[PDB]
Amino acid sequence: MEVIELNKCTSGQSFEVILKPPSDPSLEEIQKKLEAAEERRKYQEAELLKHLAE
Amino acid sequence: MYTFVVRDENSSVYAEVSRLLLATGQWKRLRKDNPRFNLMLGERNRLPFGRLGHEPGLVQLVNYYRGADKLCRKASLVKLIKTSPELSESCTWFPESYVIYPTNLTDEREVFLAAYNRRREGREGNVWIAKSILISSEASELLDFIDEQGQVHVIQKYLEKPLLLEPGHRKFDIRSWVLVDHLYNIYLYREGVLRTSSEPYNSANFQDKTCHLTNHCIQKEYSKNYGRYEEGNEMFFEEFNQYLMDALNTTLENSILLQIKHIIRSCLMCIEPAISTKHLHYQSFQLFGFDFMVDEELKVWLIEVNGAPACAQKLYAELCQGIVDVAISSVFPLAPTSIFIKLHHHH
Amino acid sequence: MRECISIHVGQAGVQIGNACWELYCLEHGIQPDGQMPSDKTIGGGDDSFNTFFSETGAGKHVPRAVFVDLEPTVIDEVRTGTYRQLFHPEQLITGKEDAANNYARGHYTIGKEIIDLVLDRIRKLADQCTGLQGFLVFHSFGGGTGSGFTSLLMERLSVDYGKKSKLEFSIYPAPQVSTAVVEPYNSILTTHTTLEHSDCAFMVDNEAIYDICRRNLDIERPTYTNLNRLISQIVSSITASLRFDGALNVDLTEFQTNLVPYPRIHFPLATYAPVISAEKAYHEQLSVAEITNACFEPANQMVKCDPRHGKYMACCLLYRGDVVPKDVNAAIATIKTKRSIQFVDWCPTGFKVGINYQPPTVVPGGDLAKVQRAVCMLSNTTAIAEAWARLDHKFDLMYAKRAFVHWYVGEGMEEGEFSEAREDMAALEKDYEEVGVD
Amino acid sequence: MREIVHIQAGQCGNQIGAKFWEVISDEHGIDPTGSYHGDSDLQLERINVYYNEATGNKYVPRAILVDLEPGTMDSVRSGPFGQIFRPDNFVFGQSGAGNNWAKGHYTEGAELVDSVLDVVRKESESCDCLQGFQLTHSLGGGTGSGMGTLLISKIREEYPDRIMNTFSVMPSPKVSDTVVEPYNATLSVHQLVENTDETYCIDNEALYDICFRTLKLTTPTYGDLNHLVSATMSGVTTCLRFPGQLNADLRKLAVNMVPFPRLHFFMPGFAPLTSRQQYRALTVPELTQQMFDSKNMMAACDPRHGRYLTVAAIFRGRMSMKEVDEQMLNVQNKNSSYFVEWIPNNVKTAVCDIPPRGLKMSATFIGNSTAIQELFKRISEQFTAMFRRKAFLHWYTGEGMDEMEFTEAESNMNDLVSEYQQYQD
Ligand SMILES: Nc1nc2c(ncn2[C@@H]2O[C@H](COP(=O)(O)OP(=O)(O)OP(=O)(O)O)[C@@H](O)[C@H]2O)c(=O)[nH]1
Ligand SMILES: Nc1ncnc2c1ncn2[C@@H]1O[C@H](COP(=O)(O)OP(=O)(O)CP(=O)(O)O)[C@@H](O)[C@H]1O
Ligand SMILES: Nc1nc2c(ncn2[C@@H]2O[C@H](COP(=O)(O)OP(=O)(O)O)[C@@H](O)[C@H]2O)c(=O)[nH]1
Ligand SMILES: CN(C)C(=O)c1ccc(F)cc1Br
Ligand SMILES: [Ca+2]
Ligand SMILES: [Ca+2]
Ligand SMILES: [Ca+2]
Ligand SMILES: [Mg+2]
Ligand SMILES: [Mg+2]
Ligand SMILES: [Mg+2]
Repeated sequence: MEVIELNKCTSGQSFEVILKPPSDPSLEEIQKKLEAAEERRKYQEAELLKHLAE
Repeated sequence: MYTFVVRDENSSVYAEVSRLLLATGQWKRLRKDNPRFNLMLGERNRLPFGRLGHEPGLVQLVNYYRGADKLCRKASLVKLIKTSPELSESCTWFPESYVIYPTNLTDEREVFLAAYNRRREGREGNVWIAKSILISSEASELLDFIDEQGQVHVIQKYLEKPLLLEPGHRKFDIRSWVLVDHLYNIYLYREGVLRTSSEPYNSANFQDKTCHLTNHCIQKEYSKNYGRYEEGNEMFFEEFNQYLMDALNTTLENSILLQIKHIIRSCLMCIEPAISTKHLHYQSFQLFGFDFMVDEELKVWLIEVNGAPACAQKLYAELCQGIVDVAISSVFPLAPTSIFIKLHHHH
Repeated sequence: MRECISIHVGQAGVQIGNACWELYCLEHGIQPDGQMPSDKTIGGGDDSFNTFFSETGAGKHVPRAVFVDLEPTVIDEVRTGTYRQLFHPEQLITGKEDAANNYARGHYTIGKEIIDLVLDRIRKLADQCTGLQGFLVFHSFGGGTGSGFTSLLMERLSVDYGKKSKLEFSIYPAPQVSTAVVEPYNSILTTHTTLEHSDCAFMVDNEAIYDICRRNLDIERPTYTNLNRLISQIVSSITASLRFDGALNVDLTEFQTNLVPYPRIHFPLATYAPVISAEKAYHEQLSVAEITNACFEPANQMVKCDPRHGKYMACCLLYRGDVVPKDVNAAIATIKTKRSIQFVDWCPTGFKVGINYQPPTVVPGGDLAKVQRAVCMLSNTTAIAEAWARLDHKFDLMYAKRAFVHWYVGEGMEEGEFSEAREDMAALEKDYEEVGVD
Repeated sequence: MREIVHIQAGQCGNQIGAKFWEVISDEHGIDPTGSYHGDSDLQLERINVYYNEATGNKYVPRAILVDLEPGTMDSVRSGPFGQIFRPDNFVFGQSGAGNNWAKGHYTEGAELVDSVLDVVRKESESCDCLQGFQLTHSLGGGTGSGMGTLLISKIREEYPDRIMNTFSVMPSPKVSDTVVEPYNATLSVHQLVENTDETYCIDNEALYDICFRTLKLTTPTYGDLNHLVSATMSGVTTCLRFPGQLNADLRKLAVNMVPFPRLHFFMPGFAPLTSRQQYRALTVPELTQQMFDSKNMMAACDPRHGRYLTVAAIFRGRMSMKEVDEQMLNVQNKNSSYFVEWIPNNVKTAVCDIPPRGLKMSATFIGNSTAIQELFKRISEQFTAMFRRKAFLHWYTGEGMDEMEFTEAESNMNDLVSEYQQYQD
């Protein structure tokens, strides 16, 4: 039961107590993910319109 | 209209409970994966406790205390007793035991040898038993037998002076069923059993394990006197109580029952702050089977604790109905002379 | 002095942000008009509250916050609310139609056409910081904007602000206050694409905030107002060290150091007490030992679980009020002899403790009562994995039948990103079990 | 500002729609001339969802009245609120549809469709942000069925990313105008499967049995059936017309109710249903026992014959919200065998403070139930009973159709029945 690193200031104080010792995607790659899904929405809507034309 | 689910088809006890619940016309069974349940009869291993108590408007109840395996595991029980101050290492009702890991994997190998070399030096009885079965008086054979396996084992003192019933000169054990409800009241079933051995006890031959092991499956398989003295090697408290009065001039209550009720308390009270569901989002309750040994001095020792025990055929009806009264109906009341003995304590 | 920029995404993020900045103002003595009488440096200064508030020559104290919603109804409450004068219009960003509780819609369809705008508004708040620490991100799991747009914003913040830290205040979905069925999907989608981008995440399960309101505050059916005023209390306690003089958790970097030794396991459990009803006749004030002993009750945890069957990796105790170290240590001793606190064998069994003498501030007319002392415990327990288990289980139940899956594929997302996301959670759950169970 | 565009087509379509605007117009404090005279700001909060604001504080519904004969729409213009509808929004012909789907979809209707879309486009162009469309119509007639679905097919072409919502009246031999109603309905159902996000099925037989058995009406009339649809339409739209964050958007609602693109046919229900013992206050438990009861459902389907994929409830009135949750959780927990267990929490409840006209409190039921397959089974059975003999086919082949297209409509709806069947297990 030890108390170390006791810091005291006007608004409070903090300390530590030890009971026991121990024993990314770049900018290019995100714009591609976004533009890839946008392309699958376009292809799905094109196939929808193609269906409506028929 | 209460609802429950079943996730353990192999449980002979709760199989009866499920039958009695439906016989009340007030309980409905659901599929084993439907989460809208009041009561769960969960699987033995890897029960999904983390998913309980999260269904709004439902007060859920389960039949296994999370973390009770600390008490119902061979190596766990030993570790619990020697570490918990409530039990201390100097506990007088638990055989001197040691946890021994196989050499192909803490471990109390050297601690066991010291207490072993002390006994062989003092001319005392030095017969130990390994389990997780082998009985031997040589430290070389006990350890060598554990290395041939691959799981944790426990070596504890073998009671060389067990109490022997007469006629017969045979060993035996005592099984007591204890039920713990959601309020952590410790109810002890008024009816126990003695799974007796139909073979005379012989202390000069630990090679034949038919007279030393009192298990119901070993007596009904490797014993040639099964069912001779009592039906199914199961003498109940009435007969065993009459025997104690005729031969030893004492009662089952005073000689053995007091020690049993004390052991059950010290074990369950010990872990209460660890498994209690008093402020949990769900509620727990579990049925336990304590296995006790009695020596020729009428001292009770604790062998192991079963977390998924079975019941004697004759006592299925009386007990299962009692599980519905104090554990289930006390939470989901329906629209005596209790068959239990409450063991009061300080929570 | 280093600045902290707060980002509120979606309805839940915005309303909660509205209750925190309301609370920040009452604490630092800031009025609705942004004026601060106690600040003697007019339009300048590097005080501890300047980490969250910038100043104008006219003396206005402007939060370092940015609010983002794909629909204007919720943010419009801010533009006309009590604290309308605090923010300028740039800080409030609103769209025209939301994501309909569809992660794919907030991330891909709608997110792509608004992402560059948010960054630009954030870049403006960064251009005022002399040493930006990082960002505090408030959002929900279930909402399509809070889940879908957040993961995208997180990906982009790791690109524009690489060395900067990023903390989350996430809202776990609870059926008692939600009308969306697909919130598991969104929760598991966002947690996958956000994991490697958040340094520390505080999950608040609505189920926990809900029952804490009903049980302690005697609110039969709590509203979001009730939930948010409580949630902002926890937030205030966790961010206090950044806004006040002190030596513990003095910047966002100290949160990862003191709370997350393993990166993927960056979800500390929060516990708070006491929560006392204001309508009570008058309550007996709890001591240090009694409120500390309460931090180990499942009843006042932000996520309902059983820490007794887990293993702690770190632990902080933030005290606010009439508290002194002598009392803190005393309670800890007594608790170790009673409770079950199992640490991992590769971490010390210690407690970092901070104390702020100012007691917790309460919103006039709110639901909470004024207490003389209170504590908030941040403990990294493997027991929080229970939340992931429940959530993952629900995910499996629907995905097995591909239920609702078409709404996500219809917005451009690939069905594979579902399993790929779910496999990441399966890995997250295993890392917890490898560290907790024996 | 999330605007909806209403469209009613045909005899049934317009009379029902007409009463619909009569019912909600009363709730929003709008008089037959367009002026507001309510007393609560809640009435105007979401007023621009179904109404347009003209000059002088006038509120003009955002509705388009469509029909191929002038008869029915002349009645609306001279009905109670007829003066309130925009004059230009009356688009009608003179040929009539003769209760023929082919005429409404290919010949007569095709000549008038372009001009109806000219008005829809004019309403959308003014919308700050359009949620989607909602269409009232019947399926057994020729105009609202044949031309109605034609409008949907063309609306989805011009607005492919908007929600298409419909209140469809299913024909029943017990309430039958012509014997070709199964033909007409079977042909529309395929269109709704493809081009609608949500369709509130309303079986006229259920409406009849409700008026005869529950409401004790000796001789029911179309007007009586329409009263129910009004009260039901006013109900399901409460989420959208008042300050409620439970199911705000049409897309949000669709996202929470439709787990699969084709199974979007809902069973609506209403409570209370009391005969003139009408002044009795109705407790929350009673509202919930009736709301789920089949005799309060308007699809003529027995939910206990199938399973619920999703369920939305709406409670209107000053009541105990805690008591609402309790009773809703009670219904689920007492009959969890009829809710699929592979969709967690598929029952959501919304509360609204403003009750309908003349009720201390009421509830509206919206159910995506696999039992709806019983409805499509009756239709497909009546369709086949005739199509096997080619009976009455000339009315259609004479309009340019082939027996092939009939065989496909048949097979397309037998597939819909099979789809509802694999998910009921
Ligand atoms: N604690 C709390 N939770 C909230 C609040 N608002 C919404 N939620 C929760 O957030 C979840 C839904 O997420 P939302 O924030 O509404 O979604 P969104 O960010 O607006 O995104 P959209 O889908 O586009 O509307 C539900 O589970 C709600 O319980 C709030 O103010 N406080
Ligand atoms: N230290 C000891 N002294 C005397 N007998 C012992 C003993 N340890 C074990 N036994 C014998 O072993 C039997 C119990 O074995 P144990 O319980 O360890 O195995 P097990 O768990 O597979 C049987 P069960 O679970 O049904 O009680 C008893 O009949 C007892 O006689
Ligand atoms: N509920 C209801 N159903 C109607 C009404 N009028 C007609 N129907 C039903 O609609 C079908 C006839 O469709 P109809 O509207 O006449 O076709 P239209 O030519 O497009 O107008 C029949 O099955 C009728 O039962 C009405 O006022 N109310
Ligand atoms: C011709 N016909 C269907 C009707 O006049 C009618 C209308 C409504 C109703 F409920 C019952 C009947 Br019958
Ligand atoms: Ca200053
Ligand atoms: Ca980073
Ligand atoms: Ca012509
Ligand atoms: Mg055993
Ligand atoms: Mg929203
Ligand atoms: Mg007609």
